[PDB]
Formats: sequence, structure tokens, C-alpha cells
Amino acid sequence: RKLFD
Amino acid sequence: SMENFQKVEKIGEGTYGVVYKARNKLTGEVVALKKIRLDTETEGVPSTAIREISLLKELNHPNIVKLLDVIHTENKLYLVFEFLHQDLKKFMDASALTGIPLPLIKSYLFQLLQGLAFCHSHRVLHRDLKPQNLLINTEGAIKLADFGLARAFGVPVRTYTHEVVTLWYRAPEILLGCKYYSTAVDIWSLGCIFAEMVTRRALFPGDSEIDQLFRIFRTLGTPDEVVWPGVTSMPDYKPSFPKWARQDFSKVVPPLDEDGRSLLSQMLHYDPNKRISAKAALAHPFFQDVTKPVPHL
Amino acid sequence: VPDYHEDIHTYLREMEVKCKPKVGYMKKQPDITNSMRAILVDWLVEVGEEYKLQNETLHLAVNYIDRFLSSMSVLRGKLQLVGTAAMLLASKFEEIYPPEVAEFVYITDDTYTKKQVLRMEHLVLKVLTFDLAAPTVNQFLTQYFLHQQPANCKVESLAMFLGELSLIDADPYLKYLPSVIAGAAFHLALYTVTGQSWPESLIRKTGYTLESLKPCLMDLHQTYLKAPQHAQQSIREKYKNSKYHGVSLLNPPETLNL
Ligand SMILES: [Mg+2]
Repeated sequence: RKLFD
Repeated sequence: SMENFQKVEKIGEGTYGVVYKARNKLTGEVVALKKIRLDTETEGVPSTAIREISLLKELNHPNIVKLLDVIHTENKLYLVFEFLHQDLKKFMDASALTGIPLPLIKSYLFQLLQGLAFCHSHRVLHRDLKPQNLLINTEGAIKLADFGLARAFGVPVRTYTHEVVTLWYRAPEILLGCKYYSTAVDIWSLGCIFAEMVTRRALFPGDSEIDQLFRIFRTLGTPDEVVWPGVTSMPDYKPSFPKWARQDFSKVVPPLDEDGRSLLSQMLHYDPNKRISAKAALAHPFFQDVTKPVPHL
Repeated sequence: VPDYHEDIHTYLREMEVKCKPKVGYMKKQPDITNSMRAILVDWLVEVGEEYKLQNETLHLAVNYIDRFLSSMSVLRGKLQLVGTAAMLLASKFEEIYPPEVAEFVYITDDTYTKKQVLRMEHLVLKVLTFDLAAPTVNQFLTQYFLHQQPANCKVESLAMFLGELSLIDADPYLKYLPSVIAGAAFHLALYTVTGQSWPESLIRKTGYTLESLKPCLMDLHQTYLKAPQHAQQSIREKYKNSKYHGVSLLNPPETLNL
């Protein structure tokens, strides 16, 4: 998962 | 950065491979360089080097090889080690016709046990003590080297890699597949090395895992629940193992005196819990009259 | 064999002080905050469950991140890159079988490239100057567990649980040493379960008394009461599994009588 969106 | 070292010769090969004797041009100091290749596109810096470097930074002791420095580029990792005359194995070979003098052995063992006790008291396990990984200088020192296979451990231990220790020096608990092993494994290796310093040949030179067990059983006698509570419940123990009478230490390493033999049996105990610790072993009467003689190189 | 038991504990105590991150690092960080770090640790916990990594590994990775962030400014867009290499490093140190670099790339949905993960790895080693063998909460707890009468699996698992919750919250747990947090957690677990106290034998071992632990315990106790409402829930979930004797379902004690 991409975290800082 | 390699600016100051002049290579001299290659002096060995390990798992990162190439090892050079080199000289600091400005200080004069003679170093050993382990050269680790990276080329991004692999799995980065090998776990063995991570461990070797991080553990040796903590282990500052006269009987442990000193990591002097770590030098980077984005393409090469260099490990600058203190440099040392010979490995123990090349020495046993040269003593072919003279033997090795007992106070040289006694001194060596005692020093080995010191450096080993320092490791164990800093929660580091060596896991590959053998004569090729033990280096000797002209002033009479001997030092643990090659922390390639070493690892930080916990109290109490958990499961760590099984595929462990050069066969000849591997402890029976590892061969019998025990899920838990500790400091006692390194002791088993020095015991073997002790015997080997006396006779100048390997105590247990097996060819496979089972060969090695049975060599060990043939000398020390096959273990039962008396000698080693819990043996028979071990993953790789088989009720069909041949049952051999224990001998008779006076015959395992005949030139050894009483203190000698007492020590080795304490080091070669089946039960990792009865097996003597490096700390304790330094107090043994084998060492009463010990000194630190130079050898002949 | 508690073979070098005292010696090691003594050595861990000395090292925990030198391996301690700066307590204020987050004030000096311009583009990140405590809750963003909470979000990263939470995610690292899921990564550990996904990849079946040791607890020691997760605890180690966290120590790296905090130490690395104690000296290097990082942007929101990169906090996770740092987070991934920290874990890769943790695994290589600690795990019989570390996941491949690719796996660490994959668990970001490919935010960063392999090339960047290895470059961060290198950069992380540089900044830590390779000091990776850091004492952790999990290392103290495990020794303390040797002092229970007798061994209680719930006590252990629930101690791991609380020890683990402290990773998540910089404020306040960055100001408590690993050995103290483990003190708080062990005592807190024991009391919850069996109703009993920090044993006199660990007062002898560690020099900590209920009194010395009170402050960290006060914090740990709140963290526990408020657990089920925390924005981060990966530890709690993790600790529902049979693997941990479902300890995250037990009720926190409503008072500590201190
Ligand atoms: Mg070597």
C-alpha cells in the first residue's frame, strides 16, 4: 500500500 | 578512500571472496581487506556482511580480530581488518615434524576461551569456529576471526539457522536437529580444536551428517536418556542408532595429562546444559601454569 | 542455560542508552509528525504479519527509523522509503529467511523502485554507521519472562502486545528506555491476567521497582484502556490470532492501585 495519499 | 592502501598479495578467499594483505601508505600499518561487491541489482548488502560488520563493531578484544574501518563507494564495500600472520590450520601443517608444544596449545586454548567468553557475554554466537578461522601472530596471540556466520542471540535463544558450522566441528545437538541451540555449540568447536591441536588431526572428520554423528558416538559412546535427558525425543534421533560403549578419554587424545582430559570432556559433553562455558573453562586447573609463549613461524 | 544471563542483561542496559533515539526528533522535522510515524509503524506491523517476520525484526526496524530520523530530515513522500529499507535491514540482520528486495518494493504498490530501496538501504547503514544490534523491548521482556512462577503464555503474549503498542506512539514512549517499557508491559500483563506484581527477583535483576516504573506504567495503562479507539489497529488485529492466545481481546484492568 502507498502510504501518504 | 582506497587512496592510502597499497595492495601486496591476495592472502585468502571467503564468501565475499577476495582477501588482500595491504599497507596503509601513511601510517605503515599492515591491514587485511575483505572486498564485497554490490552492483545495486542484487539484494543489496548481503546479510552476512551486515552481521559481520555490526557485531565486530561491538567486539573489541585482543583475542578477536579488529575491524579497523568500513570503506564505501556505491559499487564496492571494503572491510579493513587488523592483519595477522597466519591461520591455525597453516600452522598445524608446518608443525608436522615437531608437534606443537603443550604450553603453546595451553596458551592458545586459554586465549581462544577468553575471546569466546567475550563474544558470549555480548550475546554474539560465532557458529564457525575452526582452525582456518583462527589467526596467530608472531608475538604469541591467537584471535577469533571470520564473523561471517555469526549472529546476535537472545536470552533464552529462539530458532536460528540450522545449516550451521563446518561439519567437522558441528555439535551433536545441531546434527540431531534440535530447534534450540546456544553458546554450547561454539564450545563444542573449541573442544574439537583442542583435540586437534594435540594430535594435529581432526577429532571427528566425517563426510556426511550421519557419518559425523556416528564418529562422535563411536568415541564418546552413543547417548541415552541418562547421559543426555531428552536425546531420544530429538527430531533426528533414531532408535536404530548403533549403541557404542563410551571410551576412555586417555585414548581419545593419548598425549593429554589428567587436567587436559578433564577439560576436553567438559568441553565435549553431550548435554548442552552440562557442557562447560568459556567463562568457567578459564578457571580450570589445566590453566594453572599457563603463559603466553611465541611460536616458530 | 541462563549461561551469560546477568552479563548480557548488563550489556543490553549499557547499549540501550547508546542506541537510544533523540526524544525530540519530531519537533525538528519540518514535513512529518507523530501520527504519520504511527501510520508507518502500523503498516510495518501488517508487513510483519504478511511476511511472517519475527517480532524482534519489527522492533529492530522501528529503532532504525527513529534513529535515522533523529539526524536526517525526510519529506512526506519519502518517510515510507526509509520505512521499507529499515525493515529490509531488520530482516537481513534477524531473519533466517528474509524476503527478497522485490517483496519490499511490492508492498508499497511500487511507489519506489528497487534501485531506490537499495540506495536508501545504503543511506540508512551510513547514518547508523552500521550499528544495527540494538537492544529492544522484545529483548528485555524475553529475559523477564524467565522470572515467572510459573511460565504463563497469556502473560507473555499480552506483554508482547503492550510492548508492541508503545512502538506506535512517539509521544510519549520515545522518552522511556526499552528496559523500562518492558518493565511496564510485563508488570501490566501479569496483573491483568493473574492479578500479581512485578516480582521481587526482577527488582534484584534490574534495579526497577513499581515506583520507578509508575510513570511509564501510567502511560502504558492509558494506552491499553484506549487501545480499541486508536486510529491504528494492526497490533490489536495481529494479537487476536490464536498464535498470540488472542490476548488483545482480554479486558484492561480499570485501575492499577498504585
Ligand atoms: Mg575466515
